[PDB]
Amino acid sequence: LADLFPGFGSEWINTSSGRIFARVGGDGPPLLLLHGFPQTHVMWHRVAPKLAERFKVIVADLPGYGWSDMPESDEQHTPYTKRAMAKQLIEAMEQLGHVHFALAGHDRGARVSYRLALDSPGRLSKLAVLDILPTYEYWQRMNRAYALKIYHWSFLAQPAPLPENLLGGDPDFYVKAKLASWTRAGDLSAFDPRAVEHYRIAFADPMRRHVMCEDYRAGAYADFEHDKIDVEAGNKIPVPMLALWGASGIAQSAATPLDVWRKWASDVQGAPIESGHFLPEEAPDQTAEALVRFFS
Amino acid sequence: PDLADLFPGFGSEWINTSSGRIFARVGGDGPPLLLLHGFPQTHVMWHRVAPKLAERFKVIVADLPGYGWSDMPESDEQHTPYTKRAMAKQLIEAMEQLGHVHFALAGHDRGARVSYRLALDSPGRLSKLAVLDILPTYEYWQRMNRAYALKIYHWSFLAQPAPLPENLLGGDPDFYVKAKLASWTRAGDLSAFDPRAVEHYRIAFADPMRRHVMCEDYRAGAYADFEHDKIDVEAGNKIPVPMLALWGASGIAQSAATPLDVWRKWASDVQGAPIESGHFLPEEAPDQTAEALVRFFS
Repeated sequence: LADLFPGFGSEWINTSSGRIFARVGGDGPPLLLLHGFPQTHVMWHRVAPKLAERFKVIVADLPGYGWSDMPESDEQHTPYTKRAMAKQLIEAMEQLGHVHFALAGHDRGARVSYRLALDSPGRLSKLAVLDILPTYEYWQRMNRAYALKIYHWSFLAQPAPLPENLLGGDPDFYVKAKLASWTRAGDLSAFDPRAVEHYRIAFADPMRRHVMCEDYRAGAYADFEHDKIDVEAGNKIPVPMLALWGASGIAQSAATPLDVWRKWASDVQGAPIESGHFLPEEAPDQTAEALVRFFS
Repeated sequence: PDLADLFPGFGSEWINTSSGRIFARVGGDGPPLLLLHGFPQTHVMWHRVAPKLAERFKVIVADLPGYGWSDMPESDEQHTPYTKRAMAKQLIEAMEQLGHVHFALAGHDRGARVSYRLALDSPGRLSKLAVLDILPTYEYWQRMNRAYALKIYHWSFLAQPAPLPENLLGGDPDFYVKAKLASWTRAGDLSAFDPRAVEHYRIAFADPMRRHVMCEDYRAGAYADFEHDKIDVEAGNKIPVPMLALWGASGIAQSAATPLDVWRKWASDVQGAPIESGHFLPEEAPDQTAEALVRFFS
């Protein structure tokens, strides 16, 4: 596996729920970057170098993802709920002396991110989410058209071991199908081939695949309920946040993203990017420029 | 293929139609009654209620087009041969080959979708209609919410463009077909099925060409079947044939809405009763299903 963060350090951060692997680089205000499915921290390898010019960039693998430890799940998928992942990452940042930091997330990491901002808003200076609406919003707009588009939200949430057994016949196919299908081009040309190998090797592990399904199971139940409580209470994110989405990504399909995020955040700024779902890889310059301008 | 004859005394017929052969087990005498199976099953799912029905009717237990031992017509981009409108036309053709232009019809799961679509497109072909543990395809997609998407996830999963579901089903087809059978029962396991019948479902599911047909069925159910259904809704077209709507107490139809009140918006003459069962009524509750079918059809 190639080193896609030249000049970055490598930290194994002990937490109560297991170690968090993270690439660390740059100097200045701390900036935590969180990846999503079916990816690892290396999806940031094209925009984290630019972020390292201005920030202490911490490129972390999600709990259970990449090289981070995999906490054993339970019937409620607790460790892979976004609320528990946020607590673990807060604990991880405390190990480095970061009790107040900027945070940008993509896909699952973005769901950890906005959940972090709702649960522990005092930990974030600024927040950025990439090509997501809140989990509640995806489920509340799960009509026929949307159910066909993000079928994997219902499929991967099926009880174990149904998705795990089906994924176990050809994991390379599914991980590359998911990467290709969500891009603007519809193939794998946007990604670095070395980055694809990072995602393919991580997806080759049956334990890692179970974790991702547990992530999606928590996304269909516990994550939805924690969100549902916040909507119906009217709890908004007070942290100033940036909402980035691809013009042909996932978030723009179900709704107009900025109007949705204005219901969830008292101070949200939104901008589209001509790209599919993988903004930091399909459009690295535009995403990096947007994150540098926001967090500065 | 060493399977089991679950229809003793029933003859076997390969009915030639324009789009390919329809396999059927034929038994009994009297008025013609066509029985249509669903997913992920074959005609043998009727093996516990077909004999009791054969006491009164010429029972025809047919594999759906592309299912079981019926031929698999070449599909197209629109999945035409596996839309319920084309399947009903092919079965109408098949029944004509036996001299049956007016017949009773009982369908379960996918076969029930062929059945009510048949009743909507050619009601003159049906004397009476029985649908088992389904609501119209349009109603499922209309009531699509978080709870339903997790419940009938395979409606979205199998409808994905090829070869995504085909390749995933190939990862463990034996587990999948058995998981579908077990998860939709009341018991939650395979104890409601005859093991010889499970062998029928597993062998058909072991063939990748058959699994591709099933995905074509579900692609049709997510697109053309929905569009065909939607037009009847917007035009207010109702099923005029006297129909019976049976559903399991723990089946798929009770999740979204109460099946009798839904089917009353699709049909002018409909009665219904819940059967203490999961989705597979004729195997989980054979005595209860056959009696209700016998009473309604006679």
